[PDB]
Amino acid sequence: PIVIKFSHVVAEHTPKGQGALLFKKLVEERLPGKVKVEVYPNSSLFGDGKEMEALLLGDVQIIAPSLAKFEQYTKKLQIFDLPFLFDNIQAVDRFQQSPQGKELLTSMQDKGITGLGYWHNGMKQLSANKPLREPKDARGLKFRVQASKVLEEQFKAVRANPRKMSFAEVYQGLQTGVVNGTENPWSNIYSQKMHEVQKYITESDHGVLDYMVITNTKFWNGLPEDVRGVLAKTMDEVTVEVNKQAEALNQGDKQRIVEAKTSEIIELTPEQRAEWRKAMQPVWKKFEGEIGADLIKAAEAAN
Ligand SMILES: [Zn+2]
Ligand SMILES: [Zn+2]
Ligand SMILES: [Zn+2]
Ligand SMILES: [Zn+2]
Ligand SMILES: [Zn+2]
Repeated sequence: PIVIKFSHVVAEHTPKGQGALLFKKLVEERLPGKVKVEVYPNSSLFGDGKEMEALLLGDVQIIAPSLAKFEQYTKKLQIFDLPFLFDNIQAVDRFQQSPQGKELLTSMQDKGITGLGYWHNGMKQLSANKPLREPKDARGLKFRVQASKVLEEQFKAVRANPRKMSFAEVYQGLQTGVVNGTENPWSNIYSQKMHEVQKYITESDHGVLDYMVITNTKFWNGLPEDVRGVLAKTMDEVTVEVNKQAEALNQGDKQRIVEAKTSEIIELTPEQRAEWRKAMQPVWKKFEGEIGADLIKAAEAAN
């Protein structure tokens, strides 16, 4: 059979982990003996920084990186990293589905990559070993970020010291004090046990963690036309399922963190959240030139 390896860096009981397994389940039912899907979670095949290499060589067929991890291949996806750009997952969804949002799926056409769809995870929450209620609370802390210039600027804006790290290394980074805070949707906190080394989690919803499911164009366009049709339709069905259940998964993980009895959850007043917004929103100006001032304008319209 045609082998499709789906590699990713998250745990199985997460939006992306379930999505990859659902894709395997449906494809193997619909193309019996014609296509086999092998899923490699938790960086078990390829980890951060290395997966793009594998995809373009042909060592893996589908990956789904965070939208924040494409700056070296395109400058447009950085729009999803801008803090407080989207108020909720609804706005995110509306932008992704617009003509401009869909054109971004081909933003890496030149580099031999085909965008198959957007998968949601959820809004990011701040965590640290001290309560983060107001921007000043972050001063002097070391925060792990994904490999994004936008996210680095976000923390520099609150006088924190950002450190780019691969996802697989974050728990150890926090436990050893190399970093002392980070940002993550609830599901990544719980599934990587980061609540065990982060005493305070602030429900900031200050940015979005979402993915682009991608493949190698030469591989994908090289498939038998009939097989590709079924795979594309099946991926679209999986996207629906992932996206409808992501928020609920994250809420389940928030509750599992509460039940774990390791951390305290800080709720922000609308006013406190407005303070974070005022401190971080100036980062948008630094990236308008690369992203496109008009592209950013449309994203606001989605709100
Ligand atoms: Zn379950
Ligand atoms: Zn959606
Ligand atoms: Zn850095
Ligand atoms: Zn379902
Ligand atoms: Zn759950």
